[PDB]
Amino acid sequence: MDIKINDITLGNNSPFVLFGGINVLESLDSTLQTCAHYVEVTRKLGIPYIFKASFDKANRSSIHSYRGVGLEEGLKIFEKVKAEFGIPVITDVHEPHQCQPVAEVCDVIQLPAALARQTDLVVAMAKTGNVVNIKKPQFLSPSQMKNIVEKFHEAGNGKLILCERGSSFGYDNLVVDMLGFGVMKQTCGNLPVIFDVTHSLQGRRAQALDLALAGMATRLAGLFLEALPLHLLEDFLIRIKALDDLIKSQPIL
Amino acid sequence: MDIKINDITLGNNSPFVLFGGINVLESLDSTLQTCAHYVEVTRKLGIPYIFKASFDKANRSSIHSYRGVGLEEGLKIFEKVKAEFGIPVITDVHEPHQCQPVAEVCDVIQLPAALARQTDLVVAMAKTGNVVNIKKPQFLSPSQMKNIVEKFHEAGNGKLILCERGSSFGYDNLVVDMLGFGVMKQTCGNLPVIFDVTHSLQTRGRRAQALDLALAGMATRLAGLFLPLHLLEDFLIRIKALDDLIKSQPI
Amino acid sequence: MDIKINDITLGNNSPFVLFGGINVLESLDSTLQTCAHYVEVTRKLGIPYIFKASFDKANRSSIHSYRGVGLEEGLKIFEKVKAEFGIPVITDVHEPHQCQPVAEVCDVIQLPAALARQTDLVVAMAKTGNVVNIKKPQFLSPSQMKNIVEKFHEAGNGKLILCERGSSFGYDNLVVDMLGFGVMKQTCGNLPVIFDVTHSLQTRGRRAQALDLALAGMATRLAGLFLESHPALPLHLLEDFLIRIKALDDLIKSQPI
Amino acid sequence: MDIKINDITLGNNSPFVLFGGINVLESLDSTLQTCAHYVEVTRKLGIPYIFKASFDKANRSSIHSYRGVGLEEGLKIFEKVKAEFGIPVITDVHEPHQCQPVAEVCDVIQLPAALARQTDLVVAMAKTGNVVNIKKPQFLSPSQMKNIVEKFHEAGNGKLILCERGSSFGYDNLVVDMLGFGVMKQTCGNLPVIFDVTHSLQTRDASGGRRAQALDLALAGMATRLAGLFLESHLLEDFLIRIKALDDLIKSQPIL
Ligand SMILES: [Cl-]
Ligand SMILES: [Cl-]
Ligand code: NA
Repeated sequence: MDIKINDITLGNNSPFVLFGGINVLESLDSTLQTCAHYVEVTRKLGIPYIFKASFDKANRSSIHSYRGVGLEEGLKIFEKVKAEFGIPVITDVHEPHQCQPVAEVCDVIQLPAALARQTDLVVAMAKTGNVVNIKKPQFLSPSQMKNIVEKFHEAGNGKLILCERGSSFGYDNLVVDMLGFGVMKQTCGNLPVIFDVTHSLQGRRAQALDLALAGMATRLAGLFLEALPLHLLEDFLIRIKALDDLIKSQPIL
Repeated sequence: MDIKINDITLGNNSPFVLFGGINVLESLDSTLQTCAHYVEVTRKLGIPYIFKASFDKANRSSIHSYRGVGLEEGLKIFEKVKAEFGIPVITDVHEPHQCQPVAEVCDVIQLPAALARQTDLVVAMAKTGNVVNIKKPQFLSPSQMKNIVEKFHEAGNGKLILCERGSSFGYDNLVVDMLGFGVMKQTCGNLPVIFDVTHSLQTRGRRAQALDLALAGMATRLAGLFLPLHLLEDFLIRIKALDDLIKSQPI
Repeated sequence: MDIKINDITLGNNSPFVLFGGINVLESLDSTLQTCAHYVEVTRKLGIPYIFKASFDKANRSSIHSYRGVGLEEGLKIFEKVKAEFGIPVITDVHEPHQCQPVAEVCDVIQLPAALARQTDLVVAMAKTGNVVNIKKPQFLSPSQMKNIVEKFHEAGNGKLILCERGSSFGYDNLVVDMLGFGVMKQTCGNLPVIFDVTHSLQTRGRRAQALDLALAGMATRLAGLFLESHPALPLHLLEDFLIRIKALDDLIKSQPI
Repeated sequence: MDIKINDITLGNNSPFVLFGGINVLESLDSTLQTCAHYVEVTRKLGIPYIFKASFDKANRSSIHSYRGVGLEEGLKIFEKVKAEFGIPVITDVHEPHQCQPVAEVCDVIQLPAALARQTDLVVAMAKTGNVVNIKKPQFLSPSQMKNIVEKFHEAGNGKLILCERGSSFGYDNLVVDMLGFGVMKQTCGNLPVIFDVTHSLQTRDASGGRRAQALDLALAGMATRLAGLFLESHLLEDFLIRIKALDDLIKSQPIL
């Protein structure tokens, strides 16, 4: 099943979509600069692009680390990105009360991995009718994603994306199970599946590339990143696009 | 470091405290009845006891499933338990705004494992000044518990309990690492460590298993245990025998 | 570092080599038939090929379970394969005393995963001077592979291939860490690394799975692929499967590191 | 099911048996000296004791690490340990042809974890009729131990001990699943189960150090009611006092 996000088609048999941007929204000028760079590079390569950032980082390394600009300013910055570049945007939500005001600006809203089984948040997100990105917790198997999907469906929303972020592997390490993509496709109605390569990785550039190419080889709707340096983005995306283009060009069976 | 909860001393070198009760609060009468049974059994064995229940089930089977009595009715039930039995109580909280009104009634407030890194909830719980039970997520190593402890300390609360619930082991399965208890004691200032044997097993009759696992964990020297046939009694008799032996040996 | 196996160049930046064949040697006719099919398919696709089979099942669930042809009969079958097709062959060895007579016939000899730390077998394999395929145990991390490599080097043999077969993941399940390939390459002198996709899946239709997993691994830039098929992928699907692996391998190998 | 090893009863309901000694046999005098220390400490505490060592250690971390005095001298040293102290002994075998001559002298023979599914070794060990200690591989679940047991039974030997060593847990680390003991007991006819605490720990890093760890882990395993404790290469006495306290408590109580 494909999902339309403005003029983008997102789907497991469609050209990959890049979801990228910054960690925490901290100012208008810096956000617009970064977004501009992603926009120019993805336009040059013909890669569909959705800008990502958090306005309210709920899990901070220390209490008093800056959470971001907050809801009211964060949504203004997202409106300005949409106005200036004409692209969709994505951001996470942490409380039921945030769902409506965030959904009425942001094209995709995201269920954080830690909150993925919090029924009240699922229902509130569902009721927006927006496109939803579900972050797979690292302790949840791919066959348990169906239960989360089922709850969204019960609440009346089937515009769901599944986002792989790796699985707990002993202490501290994560491993990405390349077979979990297919399990999620088979058990969840072939909803779009995207791969968060960044938060799957605890030099690092050779690693992120190897992992991103391996996951995209399995036929995915998109790639989700934060840890990549901005100027090397083009070389990186050239390689992902080469592989995606090859894979998607071949029939499934 | 010991923590006093009314007349109970909770600590890794003190007689173990049992934290037990029911999953979700459903009614006053059922709750009082269940509590009464725990109270009678723990009193006759001489085991300190804290009653546990949730007022709200945050992860439901269907969007349509009983959520439990809710905050307002849940707190009235807890007030009734405290009045009738004179024991401390423990419950979990899911949102920052709930922390203050819950902490007015409940002796121990509990940080759910899924929410253990949600900074706002941590701060709001810390600011109550109450005793806090931190549920260790199954994807977090024991050496990371110090980072949660550090946050509570910055927010001005050091009355923390660490609660082992098992570690992810492949898909849909847990294992308890018996060495994690000592790692948490060493790296977190010897705060009380308790063992949630029940959640540690939900992925695996089951009575032999819970006993084996509880005895094994309590052999490592812990502050507490978190969970016609008299099954609770027979179980606690054996835990207390081991706990008493282990606590009588020098460190 | 590349390794030459007759006319084949095996290396992490060379076109991938297929190591394939059957699980256990059962009959001479059935072996020649299966091999003939692998040979015809790989030749048409321009994929270098090494024929694989075991002459003995060492590890079966029952003491009476069928174990195969045995050493003496197995080596006569391997000689026949080499004579008829002119290709290299690969087989596993289980005891030190077998290494020399097996190495006299088989181009590549294979250290089973369960025996990978058995020092007497390592030393006897190393002393043959043959190319060795090391099966990475499922309990060994990729950074510990260097310790096995070090032992072969200590015993005077550096013609070593590292073969990924998946990692233990809870009870009775495996996961393939796509990053372990690059860890092996960096820590083991960039020796050829190959992927045994088949054993990596035996704990999990299955054709879609093997393809996804094989593609994902080969995306990381590997010297080869190691698999089984039965009359295990069905033998008839081999061509379509390899067409896809080769398309990806060719794309990946054409990009610079 | 209990197993008699001379005058020792090994069983999940019997006082625990200690299996310990040295890593590799090097010389008669040094072996006797070490064994004499284990013997004096275990006699003083009333703990049954089986001396362990390798004569040809086949899995050492270097190819030139000493494997031991070898089969002929190793067995002579074992005979002397038996004659001098009157205790049973245990050693590991890695090749089929070694099983018979080893079993002439060593009371218990041990199947290395890595070789546990190697059918030819299993059969050759079974055929000795001796007591066998099966080391559980770290990549094998406790419910797969029944398949190893079945093969020994098929080959005509039921005097089997199951030895826990931990399970793979991510890369490098091992974790001991305290529920695996009960699974092995339920599925394998309640054969004796012993715990190799040492192996279970060597992958683990660093007020306590490794001694506090080995003690915590040993006590946790013995709390599940086990036939014995198995150690690898004044502290032994203090350690055994604490294990014995717990073992005595646990074994004094009925199962159910
Ligand atoms: Cl994110
Ligand atoms: Cl193989
Ligand atoms: Na919207």
